[PDB]
Amino acid sequence: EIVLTQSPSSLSASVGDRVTITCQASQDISNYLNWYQQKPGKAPKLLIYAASSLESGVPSRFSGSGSGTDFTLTISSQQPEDFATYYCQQANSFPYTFGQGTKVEIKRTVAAPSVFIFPPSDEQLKSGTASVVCLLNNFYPREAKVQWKVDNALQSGNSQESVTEQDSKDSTYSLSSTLTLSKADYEKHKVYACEVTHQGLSSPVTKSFNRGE
Amino acid sequence: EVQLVESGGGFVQPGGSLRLSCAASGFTFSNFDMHWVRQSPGKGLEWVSGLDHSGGAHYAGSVKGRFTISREDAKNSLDLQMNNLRVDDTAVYFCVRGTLYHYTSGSYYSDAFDIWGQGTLVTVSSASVKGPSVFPLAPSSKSTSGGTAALGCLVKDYFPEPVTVSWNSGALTSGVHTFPAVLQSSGLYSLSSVVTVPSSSLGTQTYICNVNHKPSNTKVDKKVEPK
Amino acid sequence: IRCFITPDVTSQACPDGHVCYTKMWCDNFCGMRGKRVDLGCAATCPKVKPGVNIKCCSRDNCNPFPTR
Repeated sequence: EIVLTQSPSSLSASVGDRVTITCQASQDISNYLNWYQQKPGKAPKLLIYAASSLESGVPSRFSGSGSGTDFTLTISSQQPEDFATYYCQQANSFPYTFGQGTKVEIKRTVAAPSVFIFPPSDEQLKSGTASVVCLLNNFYPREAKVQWKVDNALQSGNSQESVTEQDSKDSTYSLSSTLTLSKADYEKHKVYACEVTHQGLSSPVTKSFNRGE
Repeated sequence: EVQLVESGGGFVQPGGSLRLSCAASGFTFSNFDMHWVRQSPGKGLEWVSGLDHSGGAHYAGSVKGRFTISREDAKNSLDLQMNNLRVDDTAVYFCVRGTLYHYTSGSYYSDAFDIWGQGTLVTVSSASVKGPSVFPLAPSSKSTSGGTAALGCLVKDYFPEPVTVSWNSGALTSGVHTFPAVLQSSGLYSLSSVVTVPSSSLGTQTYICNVNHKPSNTKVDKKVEPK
Repeated sequence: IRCFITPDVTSQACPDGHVCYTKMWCDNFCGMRGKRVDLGCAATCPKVKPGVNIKCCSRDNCNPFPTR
């Protein structure tokens, strides 16, 4: 099959920036090359066909160029509406293949997280399990480190985390980490701590509680 | 108004079968090539199958021998029979229209995929249907605390996706973050939904997370009280 | 008015239209395929961008696919 590789895989842009995304094909595909835009939870939308031909209604800041093995999507003046994932796709031969996608994220100033720790509920502890949750709210950039410590023992392999899509209004991320122990393990320890490292923090922020207290 | 509406999504054990259907409206369906394209975080976009306006079927190698595309022109429908399902078939499936462009030299098909349905989720897992347990993420604060408090719901151990979460039946949207679910080693999903509020609102406002897991017909309203 | 409409290239009733048109333009396949062709009906002769050709006509089915 024909392999399409986009570069970069993700980038940060300000409103009004010129954005350039490249798509390289493993073999010559002439101009049988499309670009799609996709936002979270939505179907892809066709923007460009035949490498450079805009679909009806696509604004003039979008342009396509290239032929053969090398193609470029340019957004000459990045708008809020344009923060999305972009995919190239070849229609030269079966099977139809897509690039891996390029995610265009909003650049903004560094914002330190607000950090919150939640103890497990009595209802959950009655079921034999204890989930402790650490929330990192409204930070930028996306890179953050969460360390779970139980009586100063670093926990590994018993937590999972997830990160929201960038916020519409303030361009920030949030992160939720869940540490899950058995009730018996939860009841053996006193101090439960979430330790957060981020560019916005001069030193790591620790939120903790003491079980029972 | 050109529409593609998918149905027949669902969840099965490995080796199971499902049948997707797509209802086409607002164009002469029989004239167009039609396709199925799938998406997962780990496979990106992947073309699955196409059935051209001439009745010619094409398949990705990843589904050959297992999936069958068909259409009923008289009913404006396109189907995908999915047999011998594998865990790596787990994806959102889109019904997609190939372009039909006219030139002086004639009629050209499937240059691009111009109309896409909303997509329908297919999940293949050895896991069993299970409604979530909804636990509180209970804020603690001093009677004099200021700034921002956070509270939430932990929607734990459900299968399959998705769940929907609202706060106060949709009246609270400001400061709400519903996180992507994580898949646990149990094969069950877990998600959190949080809302940041004025600290003093903890004494004065009611916060209820409304959780719906249609696949298990499980609806839960969880009031979250400060401790 | 009755007009030919792409993509079907069938005669269709446009009860609120008064012209049929033929619109032609180069997309990036123009070198390989010749010009794109759009047939439709409108209330009035559509306005188009400089490199787009449009021909309007006011009789039923006056905008067949331009084969000759």
